[PDB]
Amino acid sequence: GSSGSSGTGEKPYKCNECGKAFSQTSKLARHQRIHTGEKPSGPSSG
Ligand SMILES: [Zn+2]
Repeated sequence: GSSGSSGTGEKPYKCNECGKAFSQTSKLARHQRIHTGEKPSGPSSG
């Protein structure tokens, strides 16, 4: 019913690039890696 699981709390460590909310900082970074253009891109995603 609801788009994804997004409860309440503190998600200030969200990706300022795309806008993804993670549980912790370590998670955010591990993701921001896809923004540095280092990893091998695949499908079309903004
Ligand atoms: Zn991002």
